[PDB]
Amino acid sequence: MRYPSDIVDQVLKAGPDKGLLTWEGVDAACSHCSRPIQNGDLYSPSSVGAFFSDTRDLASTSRSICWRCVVLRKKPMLYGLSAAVVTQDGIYSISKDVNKAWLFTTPPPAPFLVVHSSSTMQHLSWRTPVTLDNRRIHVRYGPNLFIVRPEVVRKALSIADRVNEGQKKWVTPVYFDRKAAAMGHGLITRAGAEMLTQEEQEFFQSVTPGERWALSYLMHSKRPEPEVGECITEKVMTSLN
RNA sequence: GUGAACGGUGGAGCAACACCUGAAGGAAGGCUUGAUGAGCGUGUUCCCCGCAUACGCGGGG
Ligand SMILES: [Zn+2]
Repeated sequence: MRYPSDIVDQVLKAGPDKGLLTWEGVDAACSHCSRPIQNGDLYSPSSVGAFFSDTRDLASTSRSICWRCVVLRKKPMLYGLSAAVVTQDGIYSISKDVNKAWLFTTPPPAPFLVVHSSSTMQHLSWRTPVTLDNRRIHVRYGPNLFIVRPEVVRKALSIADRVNEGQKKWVTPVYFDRKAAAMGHGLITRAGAEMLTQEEQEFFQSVTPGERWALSYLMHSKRPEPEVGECITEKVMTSLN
């Protein structure tokens, strides 16, 4: 519940691969997940391929992967956590917009860990911190480390439901990009320029990029009700074995 | 040791093909280069204006 690699044996039960070396000597942190490798725990020397391009998100330059993050670099872990929230009892999916509606509005009370892929297969699990508090959520989205406050998401959603109550067409006040890629991601629309007051506009610039990315999955004409995502920890474990 | 440090928006692509500014329409009706200025009458002291300042000068008809 402290390091992102803890879910290897806390969220989902797993063990070392038994071809891993035993650490002898002084303390050194794992290159992935920033977990200190003590004396006696199993570790692997660093054998990343040339296709690994996340050297900028490595926690340390010790060139040693802890066994939990050896499990975390496995391909079934890589496509199993392409969109997943890992609570203290299981791994659930956030692929649907109703699942992100559940995650960023009334979050689960566990100290979870949120990963989401901005591409096909990405190293997501180890390079994000564990969110200890529901109010402050660390979301990994591709090369982006995002922080989402569900209270600010609730305030923006209440603002949007106020300015779009009674109207026939649900027009968004501020445009949000799902990929977080367009220039106008966070830019105020003309309808939102005419239908929001000044302090609401400064609020919509003042939100964090993670809240913008979350609102991108929950600001559209059909509004997703918070529905808990389907539990996928059985699918990941079966794939892992 | 600025959640830092590192990171090319890139490569290629014909605005081009054909198209009559053209048809019709009177610069005319009337008007002396001919004159005009070229030569033809008065016969002796009479008014008025200035410079002067009256010794005289210029001058109107
Ligand atoms: Zn690790």
